Amino acid sequence: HWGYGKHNGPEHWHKDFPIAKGERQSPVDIDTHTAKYDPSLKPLSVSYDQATSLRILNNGHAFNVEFDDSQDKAVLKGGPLDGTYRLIQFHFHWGSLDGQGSEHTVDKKKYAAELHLVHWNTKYGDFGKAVQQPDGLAVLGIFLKVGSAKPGLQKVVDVLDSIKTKGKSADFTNFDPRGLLPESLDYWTYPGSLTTPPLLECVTWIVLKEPISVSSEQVLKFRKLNFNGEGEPEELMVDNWRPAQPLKNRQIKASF
Ligand SMILES: C[C@H]1Cc2ccccc2N1NC(=O)c1ccc(Cl)c(S(N)(=O)=O)c1
Ligand SMILES: [Hg+2]
Ligand SMILES: [Zn+2]
Repeated sequence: HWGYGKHNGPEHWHKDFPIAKGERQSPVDIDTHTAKYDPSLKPLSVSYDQATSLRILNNGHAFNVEFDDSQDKAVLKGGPLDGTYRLIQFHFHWGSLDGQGSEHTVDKKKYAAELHLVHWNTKYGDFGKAVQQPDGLAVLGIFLKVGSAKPGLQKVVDVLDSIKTKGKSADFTNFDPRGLLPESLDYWTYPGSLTTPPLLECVTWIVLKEPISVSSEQVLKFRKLNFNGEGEPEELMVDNWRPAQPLKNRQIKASF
């Protein structure tokens, strides 16, 4: 099944998942000079005060912090979005080297990594029904750069030990995702897709302009994770990122 290697990577996904070549695929290059400041766009509202994390899983491509999403607690609304969207999970995409890893790029610039907080549209009942809808998901993309430690990431950094290999999960309660946000909520927005298979075209993307900084030691630990399961030849979880895809007529809008 799919991966990020020479024989199962992004260039191979289209065969099992035809939509890999579809009309609204992610990620894309954000051409900052072509993106249009949109005044019809209400301010963003990120409300993570009640967010209830349950666990962190190595899924064989990334690790997911998962959230209790059967009540309205950690919610995204405002900006490009109509109604409310509930936080289901967060995860990252990173490189082997500081010079790559982000999925979205900004005037062709690849950041060291990118965080996705994944939210689903409440009017659709649950995650599984939302991903059948064109406005089913909202993902908040946040860029990572290597510099100072991000304090609010360190609790994730240290549990990674427990979930080195594919399949492993660990209890991960009381994590506050607010720690992971930059100061400014300025963003770009476009209609797009999951960046992994099934690659469903159900996402409103909201990519924040201001990266967070993480430390070199922080990113390094990310890179100690494994693509293989326990007992297998060791493939190191690096370069788990899809490259930029064709914009295709679509317009990216700036919130600023
Ligand atoms: C392990 C698989 C299986 C699965 C099931 C439900 C939700 C996410 C999810 N997975 N992982 C993802 O990384 C994922 C899910 C949704 C999205 Cl919107 C994205 S992403 N990369 O467009 O932000 C990733
Ligand atoms: Hg969809
Ligand atoms: Zn992602």
